[PDB]
Formats: sequence, structure tokens, C-alpha cells
Amino acid sequence: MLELLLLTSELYPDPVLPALSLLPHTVRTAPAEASSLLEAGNADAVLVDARNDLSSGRGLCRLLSSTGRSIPVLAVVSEGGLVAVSADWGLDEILLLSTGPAEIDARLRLVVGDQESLGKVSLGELVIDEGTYTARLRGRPLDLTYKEFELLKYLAQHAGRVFTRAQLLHEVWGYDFFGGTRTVDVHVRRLRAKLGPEHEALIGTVRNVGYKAVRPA
Amino acid sequence: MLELLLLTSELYPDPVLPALSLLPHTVRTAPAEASSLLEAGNADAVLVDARNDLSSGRGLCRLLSSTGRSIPVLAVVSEGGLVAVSADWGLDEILLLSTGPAEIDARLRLVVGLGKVSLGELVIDEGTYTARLRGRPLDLTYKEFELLKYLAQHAGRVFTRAQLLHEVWGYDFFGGTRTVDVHVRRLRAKLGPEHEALIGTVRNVGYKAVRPA
Amino acid sequence: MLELLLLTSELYPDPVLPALSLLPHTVRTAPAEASSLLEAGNADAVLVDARNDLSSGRGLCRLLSSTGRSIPVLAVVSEGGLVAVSADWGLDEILLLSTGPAEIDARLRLVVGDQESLGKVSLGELVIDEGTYTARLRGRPLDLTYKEFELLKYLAQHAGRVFTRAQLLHEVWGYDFFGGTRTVDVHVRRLRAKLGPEHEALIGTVRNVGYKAVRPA
Amino acid sequence: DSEAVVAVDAVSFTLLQDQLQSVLDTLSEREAGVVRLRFGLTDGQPRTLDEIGQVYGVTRERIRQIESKTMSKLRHPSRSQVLRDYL
Repeated sequence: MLELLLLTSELYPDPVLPALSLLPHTVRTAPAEASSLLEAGNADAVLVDARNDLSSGRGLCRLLSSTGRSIPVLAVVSEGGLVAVSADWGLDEILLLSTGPAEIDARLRLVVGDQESLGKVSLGELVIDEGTYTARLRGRPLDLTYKEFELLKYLAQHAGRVFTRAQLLHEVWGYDFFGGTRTVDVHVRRLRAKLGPEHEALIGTVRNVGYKAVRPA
Repeated sequence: MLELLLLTSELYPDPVLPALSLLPHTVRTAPAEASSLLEAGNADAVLVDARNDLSSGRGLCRLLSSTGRSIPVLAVVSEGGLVAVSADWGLDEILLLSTGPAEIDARLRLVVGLGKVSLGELVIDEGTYTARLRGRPLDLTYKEFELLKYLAQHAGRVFTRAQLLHEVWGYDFFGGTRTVDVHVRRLRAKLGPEHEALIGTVRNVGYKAVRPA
Repeated sequence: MLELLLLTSELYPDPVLPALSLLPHTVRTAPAEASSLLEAGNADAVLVDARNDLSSGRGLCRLLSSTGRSIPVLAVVSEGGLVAVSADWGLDEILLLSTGPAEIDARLRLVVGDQESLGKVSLGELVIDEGTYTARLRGRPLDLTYKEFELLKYLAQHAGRVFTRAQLLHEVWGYDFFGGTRTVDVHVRRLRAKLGPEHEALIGTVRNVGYKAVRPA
Repeated sequence: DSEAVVAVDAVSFTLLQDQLQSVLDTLSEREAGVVRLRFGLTDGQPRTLDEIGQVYGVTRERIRQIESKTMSKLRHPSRSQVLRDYL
């Protein structure tokens, strides 16, 4: 779910903060220098190995907690280095190396929960902003119908995925109108009326079975 | 963090499992069928009632099993019924009514916190519906991909068209169509002269996917 | 049933798992150290105690779950430390201290791998796997026609039963070609060849009745 | 006397034979006739699919197709639930 960067003099997320490996979160590694601050990106927390370097660790906190770094900044420290951790660090939270899995889970939901979007996916031109319930395809918005917008994303987030209309029936109609699924074909028209040839091929047809979504290249 | 589903006719989680009240993990209940797969949505755990009825729970776990990709499937029994608990149910854990709150919570965290494998010289991508063999490009459309995947997934399991209609097709079954023949020939031709011997025909019964080598 | 090496610096397994003496499992015991990693050998499953040392218990379960250790690993923990244990320790199953003996047997069977062989028919040295459709003899593939195999499996699956030609026609040559009994002998003549005399004892013939199979000693 | 009619079988045999009509007729009549001679129930001779071509004017492979069309749709439990009591 959430992306983390681990600033460290070590090579793996296991010795620095082991309970991130006890989590299904994704943690990348980096050296403990300022250029690794250019490696954060669209992450949600950045965790400095300050378990040995307390002065240089707090310096990396001060460069991380500067003016416009909206990713909430973290350090991992020993228990005899927590006495150095104060308001002059500029940290958001603190995490011991002995911290549990669900403990780091709740601390991450307190420090996270820069407003990283949840359901904002971008399939090339197809920029499906489900936070706004709008999909941009080649810039101009898609003024599909209410249930047309749903179908497009269900084909999009299942890129390359072929299904029979019955399976599509469960993800568009659900438990309603089981027979006479033809309108999906008409609804493909309602999709292509607002897509055009630039991406009219992005919805691949599958004769006798259904359709499919094509990944642009 | 999770929703738990109990396939039970007890209509209540605490007579089935007392500890489930002390955990804030919320539980929905459905009667003991396989059809209650339509009942579950974003629930990361589903449990099968097997406390009073053992073989019914074994059959419902058999129907609820590892197909894709897979959801955590649990089943609860008594202590003397622990002998029929085996791997053939389709499980990742076993629970009892004597299981506690921290015990249930930790086993749930074990199952939720694995990866499909598809190698025959033949890249298989269960979600991607992509195929490769002796080269990146091996165009597999839907009907032949799951088809071939079923064969490669069941390498050597002699398959007959009757067996494919209920798996590769839905199906009606619109059986006895010979469309497997043209489908397999495409699979034979598209896969090229090499790896064309994996999908071999065993007469009077159909085909089997010879393993490599 | 299982040769089990317990990882405890305590000498006895009964403070560790009190129900474990109640089963015929042979519990070798070795100190809670890395050097016990060399003493794995033919141990069915390894028992790592993390009832008390959860940090070094995590270390030992990581040690027994390294790149080439297929021996399944059990973390044996307290109830207030089960929530510290998850799939990060390289595990498939864990055991509490109040785990029952039938519960120990069940979870040990489940952590080892029950696993019954498919339609694997076995008649003396001739073992048939109808799945792959091989009536291999002592491991070498055997080459029958479509009918001989089904002829053979029927007798193989009904060894000892005295069948008749008229009887066997139905379940081998279906409902068709209803005449011409001697198709059996011409086929039997090939069966008795491609079986080899070393195991024609399996194939029995009684005059005036037909053919059968006999289980060898 | 080993040759005694259980007389539950006989009544139940009639019930088997009648559920057979009730199930076949609820199926298509072409298929009902196909099986009535394929198994040769109403007659003495079960038939092969190339005899059926004369009586039904179609290729034997098409009766191979129809045999599954019978069985699988039969293999919908609706037909099976009412017939599984017959054993």
C-alpha cells in the first residue's frame, strides 16, 4: 500500500528496522546522504538509520524536515539515542528498532493517516482519477454516462484482461439484469463515442466472448 | 483491518467462536454453502463451519479452495475432529473453538501477511493472460491461454474435451465441438516446432501436456 | 512420527512444550544457538523457542528459513507475543504453549505437508498411474495400445476376479462390435508379451472362463 | 427362491422408467429420440452415431456434439437433484 524510503548505512530493510519486513509495506533502501533525499518521490515516509549516526542523523532529519518536503519524515534510533530525540530534531514520529509489526502499523497510520492519492491511477493517456471520479484520456475529460465511467475503469484497471460479459455483469451490474447482456456492447459504443480512434483500440474486442483492455505502448 | 465470513447456520459468531467478540475484527455470517462466495466482498478472511458437521466442512473447504488467488480460507473443528483436518481441505491454518483472541488474530495476520508459479519453458501470467515460449512473443488469446495453462498447469494429466468444457469453457456445455482440435492445432502451430511435443495427443481420450524435458 | 530438533538452551522439552511428551515424536534437544543449524540433518521439523527471547527467536527462525533450508520451522511463543510473530520469520505455522496433543499432531502434519497419491494404481511391480496413463513397470514407461491399458487397468483394478470374455467385452470394448470373442486372445497374446514373462504371474488364465490378475507376494 | 421380485424394484423400476420420460421430454425431443435408440432402451439395440445419420439426417460427429449437449445440461443439478434419489 504505502511506499517507504530507508536512509541507511546498511543494505537491506532487515537490520535497520526489521518490522517493516514484518509488514506488507514496500520499503526501498538508500545511503545516508543528502542526495538520497532526491530518491523519495511519491512515497509516504522516509526513515533515517540514525541508530549509529546521531549528529549526522539529526542533520539528515534537518535536511528532511525543511520547508517543502511534504512526505512525513522519520528516524529509527536505539533506546540510548532516544534521549537525543527531541523537538530540535524536527521529526514527525520516532520508531525503535525493537518495535512490533502492528505497532509500526499503527504508528504509520498516525504519521501518514503529502496527501498521496488512493485511487488515482494513470494508464498512459487514461488518467483515471477515482478520487474525483473523472478519467482524463489525452487530456480532455471523458463525459461518459454514470455507469459508462465505471465500465471503462473496470476494463482499465484490468488491462489486458479478457472476461465474459457475465463476469463483467458482476463488476458492472452485479446482482441485476443477468440475461440480455447485449447493452454492454451498446455501452462499448457509449465508451467509443467519447474515446475516438486515438484510444478506440485501447478496448480490444473478443469475438464470441467479450472484450479486453489494451496497454498503450 | 479484516472482515471475517462464517459459512454457518448458527446465525451468530459467539456460539461458533467466543473469542471473535473480544477482537474488533468484524464478522458477517452466511449459511453453509459454497454459493456464499457471492456473499463475500472485500472480506479478507472466510471461515467454514465444521464444528458439528465435519465432512460438510471438508467439502465446503474443498469447494472454497486455492483456485485464485487465493483468499484466506479457514475452518473450525473440535478437538476429536482434528484427525480429519488435513492439507486436502485447502487450508493455510486450522482453528478450534478453544482458540483465543490473540491466537485467532495472530493466525489471521499470518495468512494475510504465496506467489503463483508458471514455468514450462513457458511463461504463464495468471493475471496478465500473457504467454511466452522460446521467445518473448507467444500470442495467447483467452481461449487458448487458460486452455494451455490448464494443460501446463496439469502437465501430463491426460485431458479430454469433456474435461475442458467445464474448465476451459464455462460451459453450456457446447461440447463435442472439435474446437479443441483447431484450438490445439493453433497451440501446436503458434508454439512452433519446438515445445510442440509438450502438448501431445493420447488417442481416444484426448491430450496431455508432456513436461520438459 | 517426526524427528524433531528443539532449539532450547534448557535441557528438557517439557517446560517448552508440555504436551510434546504425550506423543511418540522423538524430540532431540539442542541449545538455542546458531551452531544447532549444523545439527539439522534429517530432522523433520525444527522447534525454535521464542516464548521468552523474541528477538533471538526471530533470528533463529530466520536462520532456519534461509536460502537452502527446506526443514519447516516452528516459532514456539507466548500468547502475548503471538502478535509479534508473523510470516516474516520464514514460517508456515507456529505452536503455543497450551497447544494440545491432538492439536500438536494436526499442526505438525499440516506444517510438514494427507497428500494421498492420486489414481496411482499398484499391482506388484506393475504400478499404474492412470493420470499420466502409464502402467510403468519398476519405473520404466510401458507402451500399450489404448485398449490394452484399459483392459489392463480393469484387471489391475480387479485383480483376482475371474472375468469372462463376454463380460470383459462390455467394459473394454464398450457397447459395440458385440461379437468376436477372440479379440481378447489376440490382445491377451500381446499383453502377455509386452508384460514380459517376469510378471506374467500377474496374468492368470483359467480354462473355459478367461483371464484375471493375481497380486504377487 | 433367488428369482423373487423385490416388488419395490419393480414399482421403483416403473418410476425410474417414468422419470426417464418426464426428464427426456422436458429435454428436446430430437435428443430424447437420439438416446432412446443410442442406448436402445425402447428397442433392443443401442445404436452408433452413423446409424443415427439415416434416421436423423446429420453427421455422426453432430451426434457426438449432441451427446454432450444432453449430458452437460443434464449435468446441471436440476435434472440430477430429482434423479439422484433413484439409487
